[PDB]
Amino acid sequence: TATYSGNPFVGVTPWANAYYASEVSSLAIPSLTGAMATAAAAVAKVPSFMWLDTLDKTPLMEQTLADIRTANKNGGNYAGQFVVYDLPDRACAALASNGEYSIADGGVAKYKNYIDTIRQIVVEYSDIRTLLVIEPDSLANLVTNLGTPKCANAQSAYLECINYAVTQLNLPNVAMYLDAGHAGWLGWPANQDPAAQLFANVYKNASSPRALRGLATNVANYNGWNITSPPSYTQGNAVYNEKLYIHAIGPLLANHGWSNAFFITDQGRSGKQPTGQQQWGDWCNVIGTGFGIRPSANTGDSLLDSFVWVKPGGECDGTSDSSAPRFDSHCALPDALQPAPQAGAWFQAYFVQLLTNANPSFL
Ligand SMILES: *[C@@H]1O[C@H](CO)[C@@H](O)[C@H](O)[C@H]1NC(C)=O
Ligand SMILES: *[C@@H]1O[C@H](CO)[C@@H](O)[C@H](O)[C@H]1NC(C)=O
Ligand SMILES: *[C@H]1O[C@H](CO)[C@@H](O)[C@H](O)[C@@H]1O
Ligand SMILES: *[C@H]1O[C@H](CO)[C@@H](O)[C@H](O)[C@@H]1O
Ligand SMILES: *[C@H]1O[C@H](CO)[C@@H](O)[C@H](O)[C@@H]1O
Ligand SMILES: *[C@H]1O[C@H](CO)[C@@H](O)[C@H](O)[C@@H]1O
Ligand SMILES: *[C@H]1O[C@H](CO)[C@@H](O)[C@H](O)[C@@H]1O
Ligand SMILES: *[C@H]1O[C@H](CO)[C@@H](O)[C@H](O)[C@@H]1O
Ligand SMILES: *[C@H]1O[C@H](CO)[C@@H](O)[C@H](O)[C@@H]1O
Ligand SMILES: [Co+2]
Repeated sequence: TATYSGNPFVGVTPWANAYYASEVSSLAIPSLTGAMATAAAAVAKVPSFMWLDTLDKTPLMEQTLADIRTANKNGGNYAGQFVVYDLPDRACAALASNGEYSIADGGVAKYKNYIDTIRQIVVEYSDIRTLLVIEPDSLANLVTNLGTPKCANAQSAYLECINYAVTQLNLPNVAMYLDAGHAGWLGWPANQDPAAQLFANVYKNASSPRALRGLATNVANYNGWNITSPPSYTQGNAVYNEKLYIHAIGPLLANHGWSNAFFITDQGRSGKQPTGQQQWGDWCNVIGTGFGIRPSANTGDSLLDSFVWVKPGGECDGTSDSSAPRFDSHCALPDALQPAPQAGAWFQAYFVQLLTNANPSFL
């Protein structure tokens, strides 16, 4: 029912989910006062993506869609936003078990079962335009980290699972964006063609799904969308911002069989530039960051359908507790804010950092 032509971000308004709002209102605001407290309330109204990082999270997707249907009945013209993120052997670059499913233990079949639940929900809510980011930090690893055994070994499963997801969720009311890393990852000249080739193959191998509108970039990262001066940590890379990245890989996708591919770029933590990153590859709770460009389709650039907030600012990227099961050394680096909770959990000091260094400002 909620069909569309062209940019799926035009004609609708991204829904600011209750999940994130609860975090800010119940875990953050009670700790703030005056200006900060009032500004914080505003942050909760900015639409961000809901991550379906576990099967147990799927019922939350239906609830969100239920809320949206109710709102749309009242003049609402809202669209849901979700991230498909539960591949077996997820985040293959990290040694420890990151997700609930593993290839060795029927992971691929379990992934398909996971996708089946999501399809049924989307079919039931075909009246709601659904914008999805497909598996962040998966395909990019296949381009650069095959040197890591866990990734090399996961290649086959990743491609089969992603194909299932893209074909099963190829519905009239859906717009999918395949995660494509970011400028400091696949933006480097040397990685551009191999990346473009892989993405185009995924598209074609899925029979050029109508719903697969393009690629998502900078998900959970901090690059600027259009900064004018190269940060020191970008040394050597001419593609030092997301705009440069999408303009470099876009034509290449076409050369490899994928025309009319558009993009969406995360700017949820890109507001302060340069960042406090001492190394471009440092991705955990980076210090010196702020909320960035607000979600909007008025990008002024043909290739970008919209600025978006995929990674919800305030939700931790990983714990700094060295004895924690999924501890990652990247979260204990000097350019990473500490002490930090487990991935996904609320990290108050980080939320305050983002709010404080926000541009546009909330204060
Ligand atoms: C194409 O789809 C099949 C699913 O049958 C998958 O196993 C394969 O890895 C995919 N190939 C590419 C290049 O995506
Ligand atoms: C970057 O994009 C933002 C949002 O569209 C805009 O406000 C800003 O002027 C742009 N910066 C440059 C240098 O074009
Ligand atoms: C999908 O189809 C509907 C009509 O069923 C249109 O109104 C919409 O613009 C899109 O083409
Ligand atoms: C989605 O909702 C917003 C808020 O009402 C509108 O401004 C927009 O035009 C669209 O209907
Ligand atoms: C609203 O929802 C958030 C996210 O689960 C919780 O952290 C909060 O306690 C409240 O239940
Ligand atoms: C959480 O709830 C508070 C209190 O209503 C709001 O101010 C905030 O915007 C968010 O919805
Ligand atoms: C955050 O969560 C609390 C419960 O812990 C609610 O009372 C509040 O309204 C918000 O949802
Ligand atoms: C909000 O932040 C304060 C500290 O600023 C905490 O004491 C509180 O428990 C909540 O995390
Ligand atoms: C921010 O401003 C609001 C009113 O706009 C106050 O209610 C709040 O206490 C804080 O000062
Ligand atoms: Co139901």
